[PDB]
Amino acid sequence: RALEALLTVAGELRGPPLQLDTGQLLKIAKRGGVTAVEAVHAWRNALTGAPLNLTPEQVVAIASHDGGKQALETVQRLLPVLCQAHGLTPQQVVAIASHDGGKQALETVQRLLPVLCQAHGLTPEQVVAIASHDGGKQALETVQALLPVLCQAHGLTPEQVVAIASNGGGKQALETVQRLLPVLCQAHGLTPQQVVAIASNGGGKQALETVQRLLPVLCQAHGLTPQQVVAIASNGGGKQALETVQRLLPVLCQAHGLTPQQVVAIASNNGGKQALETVQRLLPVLCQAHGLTPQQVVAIASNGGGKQALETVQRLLPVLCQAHGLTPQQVVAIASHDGGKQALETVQRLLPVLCQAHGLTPEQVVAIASNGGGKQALETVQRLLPVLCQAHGLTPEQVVAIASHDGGKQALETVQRLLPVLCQAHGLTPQQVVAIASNGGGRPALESIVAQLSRPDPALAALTNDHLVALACLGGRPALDAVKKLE
DNA sequence: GTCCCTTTATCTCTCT
DNA sequence: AGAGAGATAAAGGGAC
Repeated sequence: RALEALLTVAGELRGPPLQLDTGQLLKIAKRGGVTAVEAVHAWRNALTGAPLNLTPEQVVAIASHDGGKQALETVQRLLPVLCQAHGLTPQQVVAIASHDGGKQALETVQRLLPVLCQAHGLTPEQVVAIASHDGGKQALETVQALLPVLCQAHGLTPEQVVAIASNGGGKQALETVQRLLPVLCQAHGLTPQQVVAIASNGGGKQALETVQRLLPVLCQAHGLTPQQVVAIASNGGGKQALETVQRLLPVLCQAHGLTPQQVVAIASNNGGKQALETVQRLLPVLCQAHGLTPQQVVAIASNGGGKQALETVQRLLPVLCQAHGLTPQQVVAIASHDGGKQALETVQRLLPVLCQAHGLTPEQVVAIASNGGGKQALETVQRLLPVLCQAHGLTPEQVVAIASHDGGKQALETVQRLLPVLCQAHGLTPQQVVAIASNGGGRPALESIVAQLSRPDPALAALTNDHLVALACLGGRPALDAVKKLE
């Protein structure tokens, strides 16, 4: 019964004004549901046209959530009242709106941002942070409710209260800190800093509780220190991570060899449980079928989704090496980040049309993949490389440089965006723009430079454009912001 | 379906 | 280049 309505709406939504594609409408259907896709079909015009002007990807972002219809409805209602009335940018709104029950988060933002700023001294960016989640309305109401007692009875700072509330089930973590802080500190000598670190993670309640019940056991019985424990607790799925460490402590330090430290290191990211289990399974495989060492595997595993990385190393190692002519060290390198599954996969399916259909080396490609988000890097190269070499006069080595960093996608995009405005309007050369973009944070660096030239902050008008450039190159937005307070 | 929560995976910026 | 920390995205389960 679901397929009928999806096929009915689908290649009518694939046309104007949305131009959506398979994967896109797939994402909507399997999270916002058929209602979401129908609502997108219906209000397709009101969403892209003024005064909303929503980009397609932004629409997709609002719909693909339990409630997407309501989220669209409410965005169309209060997209200008929030901007108009609370100086919010439309992107901030779109960010509040793109979670389960965005309609509540939006309505509650409208209703509470004033008091939360005036009565409790939040900045709009803090309020938007609290609301930008699943059960945002709840987090907001619980900040408004609890912030005075947490600050006054428990000695936390407003910032800490915001950190706790800025995740999944923020309310649960706030109330759990309210309940458990004077026990975690009293009877275990933790600090408010530590209790906040534990709670400032999705499922934070379960993390705090699990710490109260398993710290004495992991520590005073499995030979761990409170520091190692809190370390494990201070990521998402910290309860699962803690319990899994407690089970597998003696089932990995005497079997596979792994040491306590290695265990806690693999347990100290998102899905630490998964990564630990996958390590228990795959460590003897990859070391005696792929030739790898313990150290390498533990590296691949000591990341977020480390499980996915382990399993994709298993799956893709020989084929990438023996066909695509990569080496083990290289592959371990590409995998040793957050998203190495996506990295390895994207290398596998793209190394062809970059080496062949362009002229990239596998080493260049490997360097593009060896940086967190590598997938996005590579894909954005594959799109924007003809654009950037035919219509802007860049050499491939330059594009490869720009993508050879975290935020590569962002870097390259922001290059094509502001490639003539700074070169034509302000007199920068291409090599300058590339030079700026070729670091971590190229996108915000380029953005602050354009934001400088097109309206000189006098403290920085005191420098020649070139100095500005070399400055943006050596430290980006942070350094360009730092060399203004010094005056 | 719509809202809230928890767990898990991915991406981007800053800091040296 | 690594680590830390934020942010965004995906998947699933309880509740009504």
